Amino acid sequence: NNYDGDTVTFSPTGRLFQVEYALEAIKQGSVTVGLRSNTHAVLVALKRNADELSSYQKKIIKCDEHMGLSLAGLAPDARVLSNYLRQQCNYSSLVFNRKLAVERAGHLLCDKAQKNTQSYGGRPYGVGLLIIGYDKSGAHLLEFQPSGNVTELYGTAIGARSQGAKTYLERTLDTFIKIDGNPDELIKAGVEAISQSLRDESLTVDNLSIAIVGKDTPFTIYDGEAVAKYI
Amino acid sequence: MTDRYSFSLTTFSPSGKLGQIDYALTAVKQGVTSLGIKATNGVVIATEKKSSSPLAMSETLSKVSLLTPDIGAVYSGMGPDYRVLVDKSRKVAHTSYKRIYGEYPPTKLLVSEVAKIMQEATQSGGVRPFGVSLLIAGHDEFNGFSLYQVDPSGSYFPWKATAIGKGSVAAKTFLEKRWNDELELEDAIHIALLTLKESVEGEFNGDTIELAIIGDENPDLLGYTGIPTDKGPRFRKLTSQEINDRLEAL
Amino acid sequence: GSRRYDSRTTIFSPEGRLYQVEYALESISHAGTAIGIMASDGIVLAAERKVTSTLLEQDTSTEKLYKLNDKIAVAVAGLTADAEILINTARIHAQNYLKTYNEDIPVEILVRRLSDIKQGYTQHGGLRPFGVSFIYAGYDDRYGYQLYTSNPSGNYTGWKAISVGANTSAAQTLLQMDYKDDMKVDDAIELALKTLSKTTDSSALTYDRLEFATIRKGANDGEVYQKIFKPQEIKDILVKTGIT
Amino acid sequence: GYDRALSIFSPDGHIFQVEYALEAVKRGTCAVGVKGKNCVVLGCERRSTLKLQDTRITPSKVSKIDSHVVLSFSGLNADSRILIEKARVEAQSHRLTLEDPVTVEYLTRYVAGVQQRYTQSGGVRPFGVSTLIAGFDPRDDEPKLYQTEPSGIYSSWSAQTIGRNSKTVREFLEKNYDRKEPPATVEECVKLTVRSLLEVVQTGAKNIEITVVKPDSDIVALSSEEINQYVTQIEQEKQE
Amino acid sequence: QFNPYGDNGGTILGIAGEDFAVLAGDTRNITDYSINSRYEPKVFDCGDNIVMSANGFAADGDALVKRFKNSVKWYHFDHNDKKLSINSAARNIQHLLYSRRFFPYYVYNII
Amino acid sequence: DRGVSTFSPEGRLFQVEYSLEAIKLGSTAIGIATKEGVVLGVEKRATSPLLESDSIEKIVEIDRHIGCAMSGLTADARSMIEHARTAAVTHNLYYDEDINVESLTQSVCDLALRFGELMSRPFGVALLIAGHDADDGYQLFHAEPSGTFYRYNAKAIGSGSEGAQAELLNEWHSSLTLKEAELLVLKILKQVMEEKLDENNAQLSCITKQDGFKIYDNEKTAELIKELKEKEAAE
Amino acid sequence: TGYDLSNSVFSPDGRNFQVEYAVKAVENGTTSIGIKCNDGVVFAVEKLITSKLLVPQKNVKIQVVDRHIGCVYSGLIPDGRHLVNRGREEAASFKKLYKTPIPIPAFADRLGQYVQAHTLYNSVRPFGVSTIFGGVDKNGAHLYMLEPSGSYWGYKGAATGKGRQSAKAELEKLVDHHPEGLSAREAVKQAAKIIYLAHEDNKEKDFELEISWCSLSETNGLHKFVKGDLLQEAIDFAQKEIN
Amino acid sequence: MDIILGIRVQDSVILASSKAVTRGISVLKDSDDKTRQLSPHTLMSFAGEAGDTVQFAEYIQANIQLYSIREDYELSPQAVSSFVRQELAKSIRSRRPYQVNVLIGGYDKKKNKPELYQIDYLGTKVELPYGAHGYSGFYTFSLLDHHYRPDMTTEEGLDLLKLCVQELEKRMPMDFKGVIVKIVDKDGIRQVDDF
Amino acid sequence: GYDRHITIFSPEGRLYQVEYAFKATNQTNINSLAVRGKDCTVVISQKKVPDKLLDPTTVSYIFCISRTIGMVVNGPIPDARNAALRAKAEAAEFRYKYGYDMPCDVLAKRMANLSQIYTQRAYMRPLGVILTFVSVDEELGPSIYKTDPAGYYVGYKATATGPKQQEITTNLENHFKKSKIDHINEESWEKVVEFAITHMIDALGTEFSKNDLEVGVATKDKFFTLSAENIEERLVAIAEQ
Ligand SMILES: [Cl-]
Repeated sequence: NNYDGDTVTFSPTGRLFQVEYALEAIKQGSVTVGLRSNTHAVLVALKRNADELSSYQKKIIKCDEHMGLSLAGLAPDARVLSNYLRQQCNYSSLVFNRKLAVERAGHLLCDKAQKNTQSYGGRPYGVGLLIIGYDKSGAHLLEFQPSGNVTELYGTAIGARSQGAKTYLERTLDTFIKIDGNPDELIKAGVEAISQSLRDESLTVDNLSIAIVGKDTPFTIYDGEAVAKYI
Repeated sequence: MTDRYSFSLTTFSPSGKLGQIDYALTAVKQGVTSLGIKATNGVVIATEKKSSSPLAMSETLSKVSLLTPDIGAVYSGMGPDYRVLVDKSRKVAHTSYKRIYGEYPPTKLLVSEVAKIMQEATQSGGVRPFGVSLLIAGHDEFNGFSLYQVDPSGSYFPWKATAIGKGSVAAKTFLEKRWNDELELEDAIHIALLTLKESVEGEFNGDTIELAIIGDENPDLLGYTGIPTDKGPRFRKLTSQEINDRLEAL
Repeated sequence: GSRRYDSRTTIFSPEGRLYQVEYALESISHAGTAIGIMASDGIVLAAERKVTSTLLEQDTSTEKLYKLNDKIAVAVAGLTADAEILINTARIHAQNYLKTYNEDIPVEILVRRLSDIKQGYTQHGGLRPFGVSFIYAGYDDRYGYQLYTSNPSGNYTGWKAISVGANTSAAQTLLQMDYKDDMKVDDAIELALKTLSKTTDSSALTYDRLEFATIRKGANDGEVYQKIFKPQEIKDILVKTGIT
Repeated sequence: GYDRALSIFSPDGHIFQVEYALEAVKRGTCAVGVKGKNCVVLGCERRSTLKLQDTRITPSKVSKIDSHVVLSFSGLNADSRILIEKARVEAQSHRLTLEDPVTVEYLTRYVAGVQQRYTQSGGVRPFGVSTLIAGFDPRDDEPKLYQTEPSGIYSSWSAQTIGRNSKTVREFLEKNYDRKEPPATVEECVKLTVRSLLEVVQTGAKNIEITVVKPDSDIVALSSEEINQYVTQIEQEKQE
Repeated sequence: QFNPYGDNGGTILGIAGEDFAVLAGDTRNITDYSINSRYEPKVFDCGDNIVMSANGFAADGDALVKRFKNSVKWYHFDHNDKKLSINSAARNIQHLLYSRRFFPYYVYNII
Repeated sequence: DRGVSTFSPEGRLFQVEYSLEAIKLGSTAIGIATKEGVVLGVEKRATSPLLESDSIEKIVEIDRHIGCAMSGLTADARSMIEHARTAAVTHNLYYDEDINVESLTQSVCDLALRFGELMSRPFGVALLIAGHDADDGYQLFHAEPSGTFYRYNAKAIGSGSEGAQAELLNEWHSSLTLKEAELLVLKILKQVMEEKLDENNAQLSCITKQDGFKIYDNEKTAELIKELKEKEAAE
Repeated sequence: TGYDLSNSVFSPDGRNFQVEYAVKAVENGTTSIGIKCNDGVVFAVEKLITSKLLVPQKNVKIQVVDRHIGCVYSGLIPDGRHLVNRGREEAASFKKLYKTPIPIPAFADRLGQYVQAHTLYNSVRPFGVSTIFGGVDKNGAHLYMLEPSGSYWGYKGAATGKGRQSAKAELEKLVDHHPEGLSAREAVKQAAKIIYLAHEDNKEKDFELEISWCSLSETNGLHKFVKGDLLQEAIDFAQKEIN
Repeated sequence: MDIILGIRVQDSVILASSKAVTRGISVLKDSDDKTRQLSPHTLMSFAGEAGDTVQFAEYIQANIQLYSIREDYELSPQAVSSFVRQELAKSIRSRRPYQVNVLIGGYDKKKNKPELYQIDYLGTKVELPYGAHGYSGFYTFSLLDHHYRPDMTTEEGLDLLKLCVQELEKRMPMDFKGVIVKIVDKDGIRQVDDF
Repeated sequence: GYDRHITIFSPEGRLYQVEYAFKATNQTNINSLAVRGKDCTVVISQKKVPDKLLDPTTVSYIFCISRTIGMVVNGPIPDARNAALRAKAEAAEFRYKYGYDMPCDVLAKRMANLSQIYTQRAYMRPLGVILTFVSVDEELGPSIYKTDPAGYYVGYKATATGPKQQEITTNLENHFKKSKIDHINEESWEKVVEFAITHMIDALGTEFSKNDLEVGVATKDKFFTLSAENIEERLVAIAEQ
């Protein structure tokens, strides 16, 4: 109200309204789902178009051979944060000959987002990210909020109507975690999860975007007729 | 962090007034009375040592300050603002003059340097004006004795005699009746003590009054002998005893 | 953050005026009147000190008329402290020009430089403008005798006769009435003092309430002399012109 | 440094500071530009509220940027000096690095770029100035006339006016200027320029300034008497 | 005085066929009259069907290869996984080398 | 007042949303992508008849294989074009090849959100970036001041955009010829323009693989206008 | 009014309302505690299980500084992480120059000055965390608690977050019933109990217990996480006491 | 470059400057004009290190031309020479000084007098009736000392200049490929196309 | 009304942010007292440990700035420690640069100048503390100098600070009105501490245990604080006469 003019101002109840408004931009964004087993991790994203003449905005970004994310909210902010991740993954490789741990990548994103919430002049990031990866401790899935909060999960979803997919994953928890050594069945579970967040529209060939990473699988993105198999 | 106040805090209002300068002048008005009188062979500056507590040692607080051996200063308004101005005024006398020309600046030019500092606080970013008016008395070879007033705006005027602060209006009237161009230094000191008594409520003695002069050279206060051209400072602060002696002939 | 307390000194009004420049001009309208009159054989500068006291040391005092170099002088209207900042800058520019080209700076070039500095404070920096209007009286071998004025906007113009400060409307009408092109310095001196005598807010115009200066080729042969009038000399010219 | 964003968008999609800068231009004295078949003429209003002025030394309204290009303006006078100075520096800088003088179009593009930069830079306000830039490109006999404004947009004009009561003189030019046959001579071009100012000026005395620019760096400013002869001839034809 | 350069010896050879290409190099690494290693690889697969070898001062050679491999990675990121053509890689390497025109990579390079 | 990079309660940047309003006031620009090329057309909208209309440059060359049309505060576009041209030529210097249309567009869009308290405000202009490369063929992008860019088969920006976009919705198909696209841009421009469309107040351009980016002559466009009038009178 | 809109502005009370509003964010957070024992310190924290999808034992909250200091906090988690990142820089530069690891009191002031610095200007926001931290140095065990204002003191026991009152009451009993002191292993058991008892204020969602400790005898003065059998033993002891 | 001469006569200044430019052991050009017009009535010839000469000359030219436009007025030869001297005196203590020696020949329209200034790369300025840089003075000054009068005509100045060039061509080891001669007077600057 | 938020003048010529910083000074509800002996300067302050969970040894508002200088603070502890750290740094720098120990009054002036800057520059807020510096100066002898948020400072014969400063001040005033000397005429510092405590008891009208007080003593060449047991010995002597 009087305490939402900038990010440097607490409300009387201890709330940061600019951060909460940035969180709101994620809810307006298109749905994206994340889930993993012990061998693989999968991203599934519903892409959004401007109209019938327009393309479908890309949702998934690669960060390294073993890591990448999906976005929901301001796409340019996802480009800035993904570019930062690319550099940090790359710094780890060039200096230490070491693939960057997914957990440490989350800690770096948290700290970068936090600086924008405590300083005058700047603004919080207006995007939520789902990071998947495979490192020395196996498969991982992270949820990033621009408040700075990063959370390691078995599965999750962000964007508009994401609550439907999240409930499904909460039921399916014991099933999909056990899908080891079977990439196609893990993607199926992700496609079935994101389907719980659809209304009016359905999953078409240029609508759906899927990514996967695993034990002997580099981070690869599937679009176009490559996802027709899963429709 | 960083000082993000890079904009002026003093600005012209629709009526053409610079509010912060006017308000600074109001702070000066509330301050304790101080005065200055110029004689033929000297200058005298004086003020009241308004002690905040009787437990406080008022000798440790110096309202009248030496700027150069031949220049002294006194104020009315905010004491801390005055203290830092004296520090800057002493330093600028060296950096912008003595280190260049090998001698102390004349009164008018040191005043000009102090004025410049106060003007900049009136225009520079993220600062308020100084809440003081200064009375600077001094002597130099080619201008003789002089007395200047400096205001929060940075304006400065030369005076034969004047007063600033609490009872300035009454004190300036008192000085207009008593001043002439034939006054000797002792006569000016006498008039200063008379004028200052009117604005003081409580005790009026050497311990509650601070008074200094710009007069003859003091070779006894130089600290060394052997150089004929160095004859000692013209600035001298009167002692508690020296004031009381002149209060019996009052 | 800090934005909350920013006055924003360098913005346009909806009418396309600069607020702070307009308010600074309002400030200057309360300042003591200063007059400049240009003649064929010299220039006059006359100015009124503001409500003085009997205890003010006049002979060592300077609030209105300042020397920029041997050929150029200025009359001030507004904040004296602001004016001295600018005056010292102008003195330096004149010396820089002299060091570079080994010739005295042309009057207009000095005026433009100061006017450009004033302009800067109206367009960038977020600082308040200088509350000063100048009258420049000078001589060079290109245009001869010249009068200029500059104000807080950084705009400057040339004049045959001009006033700044208080009662300029009344003062400009009186100058426009009695001024002629073939006029001489002694006549211009009389016009300047007569104009101040009629526009002054004081009861009477006396020597202690005036600063006066002339720039004359009345210097022995082809050269120019600046004369800042002493208190006694102002008192004499007041009697000569028949004001006291 | 002072970084405050002064020129910003409003809910309706307007940058008010840029629009208020145009109001400063509206206040400024009238300036007009007319290009003939082999010349361009720049006319400028001088407000007669200021007499006792020294016209020898008073800043003239038309400024030479180079020997072959000129610039006139309407708006804040102090602001215009900054644009002129920058333009003059760029003109010599171009001659120095490329060995050709600037084209009128290039010089205009630079000045307009400076004006634009001041509409989206922190801590600064827009120039309260619109300019008319005229001249002839090196080794070219085709006349050039351009206009700029505080927003930074620029364009070429067969004839154009800016400043106070520019709406009226533009009205005059739109009905009097024929594109198929522009003022064939210098006389006809100057006559049409003076006529257009006489719709707005008041007295045709020292209120009208005229500057004629011809090809190959041939630039001259007309005197009072020369202009006065145009003023005389125009009204004597009008009495009919 | 500190000498930032050294000589690790070695020799490399590239030959272009009609529809193939070879890049060969010995595996000996040396300083002065001593052998450091009898098998220290010198020719590298840099991705996108490109092979590179920077012969001369090994530290500068390793650094250049490392930076080009990195340049290939960022070419994919920035240009939608487009394959870096051999002519484009060559021009990119020119600019990598000329960054140090006044403190060079002391290597003769072949791709 | 309030921050320049402030979020609204709905999760949108105030300044970005306001710049979009300035673009709605701009003159109409239309792009149509086909397999024979991409056509770019604009409304010149001269404010007066004395303004020499051929000096209105709202269609611009970035490279031989990339063109660009603009709508809104067109003065803001100059630095964007300058950056685009530099990026295009610089990539050719570093990699001895043409730069991808998408990569060029992305480089332009990277400037968009570089504002705060960098430039003091977002750009007040939208761009239609049309071009051709070997990987993705003929492409048309819409570059906004939000930093977002969408690819389009056909797109209209400016004051008559939503009316034109509805028309482009019905008219566009994947088998359009270049000649058909040219007439289509002229048809829709004529529909949304205030003044009557002719060769002096409207401009056409195209980008083909063979000839690259070309702005059309007024004589060439005039014939396409006459061809349009006759084919509309034909039924 | 308007005194609460800007940081570093004194109200007519002499209060900095922006700091007091930061405390509200701390009070909103999960419960965290600290217990000073005979030859060391024990830290424990309540981790709310928002969903079944949270991977157990993965979202670690307690952080180590250097190798001998433990830090835990309640409130805005990112703010706490930022403070620990600074803490680590401070501890590194101390050791770099002076060789010895940073003493706990010395470390406490480094954080204290940094947090206090964020109450001096309107261009920064105060920290939305209260931090409990400590460890073992040459002079023995130390426990500290640091508020948004920059205020900190030494403690026998400390608690913050939504269930701080409940926790404090439990800590006060231990101080009274053990004047001679508490062992490191006892302190771990008690820490588990207190977090379980303090969970009544966050009883809607179930939680995950996380404990760490530095002890001269049990961990050689190094910070370690309580894991496996010792953690389960503490959970069992805690569950027995609530029933 | 090599030889630059200057002579001030009654009503004009005459500057003579060699035409040769040498790279290594080869003469690349034999028609080079080692001069720049600073203003309509001011000419500057130059000689020194390769590159620096032209860069400096053109930099000065740009500054004087900028001044001319700003003030709509031509600076006096004296004023221009003082500006040039300052730039060189500034330059000599720079990281990399400009190694250029100049002669400035100008006609002062105010005083109706020709003026010749000689300035070396250190910023050493002198007004002279005739001047030279490098070794040129060693051969020529004896002739100029003997034959020079201040009331000489332009034609007599050219004849004395021919005698100087002939002496240079006889006793200098280097072939400087003749000289380009230019005259600076009240009517401006012009080149003598046959010399 | 933004003249109340930052340090600029109000129409009355007042700085409200400075005045409100003075009010923050009493937020701790602690009273301090300083007196001078022949060879020593004693400072005492109330100690209040309201929470049983606190380590009482770490609760302190008395600071050892240098070997010779001690400082007691009236105000919130974050600002107190801010001032303490700065004073320590300044005292150390002074010794390094000028080759002798920083005098008590010089440090007071320096800290006062820093405080003045916060009253003039907008971006810096005043510290809500009153700093009382004590030493036995090698030139001036026993010394008490006190700094406040206005940038004001002055020397004292004795002084008091806190919510009930006026009661303590008058009590001390009345004693020095009797004795007619500027100090406590006593040889040992132990008896000067006993005087300080006795007169605080009389002025406040409260009894003190060993844990209710905090004492600092300055002698020639060192300043030190007393332990609880040292204070107990002091309290026993007071009760036994
Ligand atoms: Cl200091």
